[PDB]
This record gives sequence, C-alpha cells and structure tokens, in this order.
Amino acid sequence: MREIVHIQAGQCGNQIGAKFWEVISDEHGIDPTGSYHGDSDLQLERINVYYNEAAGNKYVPRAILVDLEPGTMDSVRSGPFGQIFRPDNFVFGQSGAGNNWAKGHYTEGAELVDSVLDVVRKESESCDCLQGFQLTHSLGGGTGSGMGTLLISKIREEYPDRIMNTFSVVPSPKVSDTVVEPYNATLSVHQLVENTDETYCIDNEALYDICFRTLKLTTPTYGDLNHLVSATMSGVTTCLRFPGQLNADLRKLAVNMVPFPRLHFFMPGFAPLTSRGSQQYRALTVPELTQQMFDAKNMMAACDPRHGRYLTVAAVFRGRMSMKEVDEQMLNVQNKNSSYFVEWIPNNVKTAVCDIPPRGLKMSATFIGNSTAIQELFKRISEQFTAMFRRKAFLHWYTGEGMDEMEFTEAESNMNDLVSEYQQYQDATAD
Amino acid sequence: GAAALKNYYEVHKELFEGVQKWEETWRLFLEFERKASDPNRFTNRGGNLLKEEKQRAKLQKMLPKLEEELKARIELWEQEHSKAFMVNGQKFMEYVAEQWEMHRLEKERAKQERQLKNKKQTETEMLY
Amino acid sequence: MRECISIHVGQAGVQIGNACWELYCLEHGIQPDGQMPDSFNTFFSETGAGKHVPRAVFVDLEPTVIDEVRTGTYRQLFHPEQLITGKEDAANNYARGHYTIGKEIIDLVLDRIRKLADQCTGLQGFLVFHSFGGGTGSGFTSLLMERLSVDYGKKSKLEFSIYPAPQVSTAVVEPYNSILTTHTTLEHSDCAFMVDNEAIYDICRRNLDIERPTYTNLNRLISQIVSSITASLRFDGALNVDLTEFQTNLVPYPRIHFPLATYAPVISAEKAYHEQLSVAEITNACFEPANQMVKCDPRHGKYMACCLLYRGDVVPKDVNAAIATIKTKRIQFVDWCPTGFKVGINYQPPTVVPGGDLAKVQRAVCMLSNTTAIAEAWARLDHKFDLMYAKRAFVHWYVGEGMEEGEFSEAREDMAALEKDYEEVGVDSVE
Ligand SMILES: CC[C@H](/C=C(/C)[C@@H]1C[C@@H](OC)C[C@H](O)C(C)(C)[C@@]2(O)O[C@@H](C[C@@H](OC)[C@H](O)C(=O)O1)C[C@@H](OC)[C@H]2O)CO
Ligand SMILES: Nc1nc2c(ncn2[C@@H]2O[C@H](COP(=O)(O)OP(=O)(O)OP(=O)(O)O)[C@@H](O)[C@H]2O)c(=O)[nH]1
Ligand SMILES: Nc1nc2c(ncn2[C@@H]2O[C@H](COP(=O)(O)OP(=O)(O)O)[C@@H](O)[C@H]2O)c(=O)[nH]1
Ligand SMILES: [Mg+2]
Repeated sequence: MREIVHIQAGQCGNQIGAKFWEVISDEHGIDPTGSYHGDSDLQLERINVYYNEAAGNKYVPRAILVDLEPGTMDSVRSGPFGQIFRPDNFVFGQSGAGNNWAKGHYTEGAELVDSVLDVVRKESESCDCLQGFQLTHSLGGGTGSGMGTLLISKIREEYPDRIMNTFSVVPSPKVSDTVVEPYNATLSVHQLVENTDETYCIDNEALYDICFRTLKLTTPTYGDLNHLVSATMSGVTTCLRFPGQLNADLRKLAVNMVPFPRLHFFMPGFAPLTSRGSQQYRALTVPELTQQMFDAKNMMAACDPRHGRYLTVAAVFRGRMSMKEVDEQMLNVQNKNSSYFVEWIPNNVKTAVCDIPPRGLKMSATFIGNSTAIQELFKRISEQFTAMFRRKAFLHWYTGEGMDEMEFTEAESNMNDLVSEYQQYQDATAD
Repeated sequence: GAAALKNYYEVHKELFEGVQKWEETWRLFLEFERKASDPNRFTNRGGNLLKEEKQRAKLQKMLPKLEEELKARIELWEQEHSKAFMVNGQKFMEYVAEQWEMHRLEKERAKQERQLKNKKQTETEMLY
Repeated sequence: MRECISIHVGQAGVQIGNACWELYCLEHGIQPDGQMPDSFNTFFSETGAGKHVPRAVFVDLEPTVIDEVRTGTYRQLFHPEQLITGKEDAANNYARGHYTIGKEIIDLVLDRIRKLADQCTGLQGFLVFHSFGGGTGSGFTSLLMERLSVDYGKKSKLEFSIYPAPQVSTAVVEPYNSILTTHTTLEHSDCAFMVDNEAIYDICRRNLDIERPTYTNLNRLISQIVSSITASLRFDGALNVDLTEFQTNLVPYPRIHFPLATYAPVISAEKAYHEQLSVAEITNACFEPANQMVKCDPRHGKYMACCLLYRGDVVPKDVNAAIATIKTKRIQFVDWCPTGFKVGINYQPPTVVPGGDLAKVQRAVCMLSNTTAIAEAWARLDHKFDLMYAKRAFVHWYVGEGMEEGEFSEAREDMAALEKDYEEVGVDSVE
C-alpha cells in the first residue's frame, strides 16, 4: 500500500485537520477511541493509507500537529477525537508569533522544527511506500506560513521524490482578517512555489458566499466551513482509499494538472451542495453535478474563473454513475464553452471515478481547476504588498527578527513573475 | 569600370556577406540546438519556454529564406562574372549544404548512438 | 497442442481480462473454483487435482486493481504469482512505466512468463491487453514487448488496445503517452487491434438501446470480440484459422498493422424477437460505419484487408454470397488487393453471460479490418501532440524520469512517416 503523512500547522491548520480526521474516521468506521466498527471490508482493507494499526483494533491516524504555542492543539486534544491521536505526535513550543512570518520561519520555528522533523522521519519509517505529504496550513499565519514554509523545504530536502501538496488558506479579496497579510503571504509564496508540487487555494471569503447562498445558511460557523473543506480533501484521496473504475493516484493528479512546474495552484470545488430545504427538488444526475462543478459561484477559491482560461481540470466522482454520462457530459462542457479553455491543450479534462460515495450522497464530485484566473489573486497580493512595502510599513517586525530586506524584494520578484507567467499563457496561442 | 566592380560588390553584400549572414543565423540556430539540451529550462520562471519557441520557429523560417535568396544572388554573380562562387575549396552553396548536412548527420548519428546504447543497456539487463 | 498466453496490463488490461476470463470459464463450463463438474489446453492448465488454471499474467503497478481480482469471485482461478503488482503506478507517465518504475518489475514478469511458456507444447503467441495513455498500459507494455520479442522472436505478438478516442477524455497527457508507445510498438508487435470507448458508447446507445453503460459491460462487449477470435483454436469449425494466419491475412506491409474491429449482431432481446438475423443480414451490418468499434468513418479511406469470423449456424455458400454482394457495393478497396476476404467459420455459436445486456444469437460475425481510413485517426493524434509539444506542456514530467527530450522528436518523426505510409498505400497504384 501507499501511505500519506498528514501534517497540520497553525491554529487554522489544526482546526481544519481536526474536522478532517473526523470525516475520515467516519468514512472508515473508526470511532473516537480508534476502534473499528465499520460495515464494509473496504473501509478496513485500505485503511493503511492514513491510519497506522497500532495494536489490537486501535488505529492511529498518522498525523502530526504543529504549532508554536499551546491553546490550540490543546483544544484539539480536549475535543471528540483528541484521544484518537498519539500524544507523541503533538509537537509545539511555548511562544507565539502574532502573524510574524519571520518568527515562524526563523527565530522561533528554527527551534521547533528540530523536533517536528524527527517525528516526521519516524512516521515515514513506519511506511511501506510513502505516497507523499499533505500539509494543512493557512497563509498569513505566523505559524501556518512561517513553519509551514519551513517544513516544506525541509521535507523535500529528504524526500525529493514524494508528492507534496498543501491546502492553503489564502488571503481574502475583501476584508482582511490580519494586518500584515500581504507580507506573510508573499514571503511564504516566495518559497512555496519552488517546493510544493501542487497546492490548493481556499478562501474563507468564497466559502461564506457559498454558505449564505447555495447552502442557505445563516450561521456559517467555522466548524461548518471546515467541514466543507474537509469534504474536498477527502475526495482528493478517495482513489487511494477505495476501489473504483478510474483510480487516480495522487501523483497522477499532479501529472495531469501541472503543465509547468511553478504553475501549480488550484481552485477546488465540490458538488452537490444543495441545502436541505431544497434537496427534495433535485435530481442528482451527472449533468446536475457538472452544472455545479463548473459554476463559478461554487469555486472555493475567491477568484472568478470566468475571466481566465483553464489549463486543465480534474473531475473526481464518487459513488455510482455511468462512464458514458460522465465522459459525454464533460465533453459537452468543453464544446459549449470552448473559449474558457486553453487551445494549447486538447482535452482539458481529466476524470476519475470511485465507487464509494460520501455518506448520504449517492453521487458526488470534486473539482480541481487550474485556471489562469488565479493570476487575479496574486495580482491583488502584489499590489497590496508594494503599497505597504514602499512605506516600509511594519517592516521592523521582520527586520528585528533578522530578516534581510532583500528577501522582500526577491519575494516580490517571484510573485510578479508568477503573474507574468499566467498572463503569458493566458493569451498565448498555438499559431 | 569601377561602377561594375562596386555593383558586384553590392551583390556580394547580398551574396558573399549574405552567406555570412546565413552562417550567422545558422550559428545562432546551433546555439538554440545547444541551449535546448539544458533541462533546467523547464522551470521557466520568466515564461522562457514560450520565448524560446517563438525564436525556434523564427530561425526555422529564416534559414530557408536566406538560402533561397542566395540561390538567386549566386546566379546573378556567376552571370555577371565567370569566376565560380566558391571559397576555401568549396562552393558557397555547397558550403551551406555542407554545414547543414554536417549538423544533420551528426545529430542523426548521435541519436543512433544513444539508440544503440539503449539497445546494449537492454541486452545487459537481459544478461543480468 | 495449440497454446496461448494472455497478458493483461494496467487498469484496462486487467479489468478487461476479468470480463474475458469470466467468459472463457462460462464457455468451457469451468466453475470459479477451477472445477469442471475437450478443448481447454490452450488457455488452461491442469493441476494435480485436475483443477484448471488459466494461462495469463496480470501486471499492474497499481495493486488496487489486482486486489479487486484477488478478493473477487474468480480469486480461486489464479495462481497467486500470476498476479503481479507494484507499489506505485505510473501516473499516466510513459517514462515511469518504461524507464523508472516498470524497469524494476519487468524482470519478475518475464520470469513468470517464461515459466508459463515452459509448460507449453506449442505456443502460438501472446495476447496483450493495454491502453494507450495509461502509464502502465502504455509505458510498461512498451518495455514488455521490447523484451518479449527477444526471447520469442517467432511467436505471434497480438495485442488489443484502447485507442484514445478522438473526442473523449479521461487523461490529459494521452497523446504523449500514446505516441511514445506507438513509436516502439511498431517494431515488435505483429498486429494490434484498435478499440475506441467512444465508438462503443454509440453502439450501446443505438444497437443495445441502453443508456448509462460502464466498463462492467463495455468490457463485456469487448470480450465477445476476443472470444470470437480465439474460438478458432478452442472449437472445431469448417474453416479454422490459426493465430499465425492473421499476420498473413491482415498485414501487407510490416509497419502497418492496426486492424479495426467490429462485431455483429449487437442487439437487445427486444429487437431480436422482431428481427431475423440471417447470415447476409449480419454480414451487411459489419460494413455499416455505425457499427465499427473505432471512431473512423471507413468510407473516408479504402480497405486493405478484411477478415471475417463466423460463429454458429452459418453456411459456406451463403457466406460466399454475402461477400460477393459486399464486393458489389461500390466500399472501396486498394488496387494492391484483389481479394480482401479471408474467412473463418466456427461451429461453436456465441454464448451469453447471465446478467448481460446482449441477446443470445444463433450466429455472429466478428470482423477485423485493415483500412487506410485509420490514417485520419493517426493524424488527429499527431496534431494534438504537436500542439502540446510546441509549448512543451507537461514535458518536465517525462524528462524528470530520465526521458530524453529528443526522444519526443524521434517518436514524432516516425509517426509522420507512418501517416505517410498510409497515404502511399492508398495511392491506387497504376502504370
Ligand atoms: C464551464 C466552466 C465554468 C464557466 C461557465 C461560463 C459556466 C457555463 C455553464 O455551466 C457549465 C452555465 C450553466 O450552463 C447555466 C446557464 C445553467 C447556469 O449555471 O449559469 C450560471 C452563470 C454561469 O456563468 C455565466 C455559471 O456561473 C458558470 O460558471 O457557467 C447561472 C445559473 O443559474 C442557475 C445557470 O443559469 C466555470 O467553472
Ligand atoms: N474499455 C475500457 N477502457 C478502460 C478501462 N479502464 C481504463 N480504460 C481506459 O484506459 C485509459 C486509461 O488507462 P488505464 O489503463 O486506466 O491506465 P493504467 O494502465 O492503469 O496506467 P496508470 O494508471 O497510468 O498507471 C483511458 O482511455 C480509459 O478510458 C476499462 O475497464 N475498459
Ligand atoms: N477556514 C478556516 N480559517 C481559519 C480557521 N482558523 C483561522 N482561520 C483563518 O486563518 C488565518 C489566521 O491564521 P491562523 O492559523 O489562526 O494563524 P497562525 O496560528 O499564526 O497560523 C485567517 O485568515 C483566519 O480567517 C479555521 O478554523 N478555518
Ligand atoms: Mg492503473
């Protein structure tokens, strides 16, 4: 079998991860004590992908939780599934870093990481075929970005041939919930780009819109938001955990989604998301699903794909459905809206099918889009970045941590070039 | 007269030097053939690959353009003057073809060399 | 005795194999436990207890697929070592399938094959099943063939392959993998049989009059074709055709060896009751563009050679009459050919698989066809390749696995020649 290491970093990362593991355990019949009470042999058969059968019937999700300070991971341990985790996988310091990327990637993180990695190594040692790593982190967070970035680099150093992917939480185009976002985010990306093999962009902003609209919710609690995200994450690796018709290994996804290194940012989506108040007025067909999947309004990343083109799209389906329906339906999309796809690439769609549906959803699908419209995000960031940077805003909170100002200019350089790259391909033509 | 000497001189600028221009273009072409071998360029931070492609196509067109021009210019010269248009023991158009084939055949050879090496590698593994 | 070894490679190869062996057992009365509560020694060997053991090797770098087999209904029909699995798949990457991953398995595979071959009294050839585009199918098979041809330079090398249909999806990096494989395939394969999933869907829709088909019955259709071919060996007929004769009767020029296939009379019981499926009727159906298993309107080109395989209640003279009519139908043939029809007749009528979606008939026709029309498909493929290659999309995934960039150029070059070959054949040779 192939194994995945799940690393969680930062308050956000840990909170998301907590929900993630809840979801995964649920799907495999694992209760809060780590005891197996599933119904299908499949649940157990390939459980190895995530859990390490410790002893008896106790399974221990191979996850590592990291934070610079307590009060977060603590709450995780106090929660429903706190006891499912092995204590020794909780690695944290006793200092904060109020969204101080420098601290997270230097003066504080440099100490903490000395541990962390040791645990990582141990976990990788227990694996038979290390599929890769998953990092749940939030951009802009002193830990999430600081440590996140650091760890990524350090891991590739020792596992250059493994697939690394992360589910980053990006900056919001609307109200920012931090002050020094631009800086932290930019600094992270500066290195992220040159490391992680693929990364997903999820924006709370977009998620709120979905909730208030599509889900008809009025109290979009972070727990609910995380739940939604978790669902997406689980979909991504369903192909590893369960049998299907067209299994798509994590690596495979990278191959059909990244055309050029560096250009590996994705917009995630998910269907169906019908509110309970209207579920009875649905059909739940392959067409219905694709309607949602390609609906700009269901993009979990706060960008409007309508203004860009897709370099490539992956569609992973779960449950039951015909091959005919899927393929034909996906074709129709490309044909009807050909202007939204990059002419350089014939067949801009990768599909996959697993025979195991989400609990309660006979049909479900995830959407991974590599749209050039993501450029927009980076553009926004760069603009905000230079606005602050040229005024030297708050730079003393980075300089004071031993950060060289030049690092910022380098970071910008990478960022701007990223934008340029997308812009070039955006309108580059075959002839 | 001097005017006639200057006339063929201008032809030579479009011919003799024209070949040199072909050779210069040819040289650059070879530089692209060389640069193409550096796999690091796949990390095209600046969109390099698109830039390269445009240039590759350009040169592919240029070399034919210049050759066709030279075919007419060399004719003009030899019609205007009995001396065969050759240098260093080879006709300038032969020289064009010479370097062309030099590259061609070498590239083909090198390919075949590696093909053989792969065949011998395969053999070795079967023997193993 | 005439013996044959089947090889199933990759998701498709294996999954198709499942359908095939399911069928083989049915036809020979073999029960899932290898039991038979006199023509078996071609695909089956006898063990000490008399138990039947099918003669095939399943290879798939993605253990998931094989595990389905290992835990499936027919898990009792395979000698464990016939089910060879890897730890990580090729991620739709020919280079992984050929150079970096498959490289480490192929030794085992060949050894197993050899041992199987050593059980034979007279091996006719091999039947390789794979898909273009599949990193394993495409990449690994390339490697496999390369080495099989060394040990068995005189054995028939037949293969069936899924040809990335013009307008379908599944993977993005298809045309790369496809061509890369073709480039090597041409130098080892004796005859490949092209099948399009796309075309089949159409058939399911119009002939079977069904909707929502999956590989669970798409493959069943395919297995009928396979059976039809090997039925010649397995049952007495008026005109038995040994596998070797397919070279002679299909290929007229080394490099060209991609027959298309069809199968009549596909039909639901609903219509069966209202339609007399005569020999002539069926024969005509085989030449109706609509019924081809490959998305290629045969009228665009000319026929080079056809081979008809009749099963069940047929009468030589009626068959001849039907063919004569076909010849009259001014269906074009190249001047290089004056006959174009080689016909086999097997007494054993078609069967039907319990729970299948195909009505049982008293007679059926499988047709193999070498036509210049296929050149179109090749052109389409090459075109797609050119577009992606120009920008060098996804190329780094291959180069990172040790593939030479120039290797792509090489392959393309050869493909150009291939297309040209077809053009030359259809020149209509005349003084
Ligand atoms: C294909 C990828 C995709 C891009 C486009 C343009 C796609 C195309 C189609 O969906 C596939 C639209 C679709 O066929 C509909 C008309 C039924 C519909 O869904 O369109 C939207 C608006 C549309 O944008 C205008 C949408 O937001 C969107 O994203 O559309 C309102 C909606 O109210 C119920 C309904 O009327 C991005 O992922
Ligand atoms: N007819 C049919 N086609 C299939 C089946 N499974 C996959 N395919 C087709 O095969 C192609 C994909 O190749 P796969 O065989 O899935 O890939 P693979 O050989 O497992 O290689 P990797 O997964 O890349 O290691 C696509 O064109 C699919 O539509 C099947 O059961 N039946
Ligand atoms: N989706 C989501 N976002 C969160 C959560 N907790 C914090 N955030 C977001 O994460 C960012 C703040 O970073 P945080 O992880 O708390 O800082 P850190 O501990 O220094 O990494 C902000 O954009 C918050 O909106 C959560 O549980 N879910
Ligand atoms: Mg596979």
